[PDB]
This record gives sequence, structure tokens and C-alpha cells, in this order.
Amino acid sequence: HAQGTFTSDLSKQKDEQRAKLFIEWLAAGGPPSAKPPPK
Ligand SMILES: *C(=O)CC[C@H](NC(=O)CC[C@H](NC(=O)CCCCCCCCCCCCCCC)C(=O)O)C(=O)O
Repeated sequence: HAQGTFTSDLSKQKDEQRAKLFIEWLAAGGPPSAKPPPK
């Protein structure tokens, strides 16, 4: 289905950044590093 390709691609692109962050952000040192959470 189209799934509103534009908004779904935003949602995918957020998921990707939020996720690569999540695991890297974790590796950096989650909230202690003073780097934002995925959101
Ligand atoms: C970004 O700018 C695009 C829009 C943005 N997308 C996201 O935030 C990421 C996708 C989003 N993820 C979540 O919402 C995660 C939490 C899901 C909780 C679901 C609870 C039930 C919801 C019921 C909705 C009923 C709707 C009725 C009318 C059609 C996602 O998966 O949507 C964004 O703002 O979503």
C-alpha cells in the first residue's frame, strides 16, 4: 500500500536515526553523557 510514502519515509527515517542513535547513544553513555534520548 502507499502508506503515504512521504510520511512513512519520515517515520522510517526517524526509526533509523532513533535506532542508530539508541544503540550508539547507549554505547556513548545514555543520559549521563548529556546527549538526547532517541526522542
Ligand atoms: C514524522 O514526522 C512522521 C510522523 C510521525 N512518525 C513517528 O512518530 C514514527 C511512527 C509512529 N510511531 C509511534 O507512534 C510509536 C508509538 C505507537 C503507539 C500506538 C498506539 C495506538 C495508536 C492508535 C491510532 C489510531 C488512529 C486513528 C485515525 C487513523 C507510528 O507508528 O505511527 C508521527 O507523528 O507518527
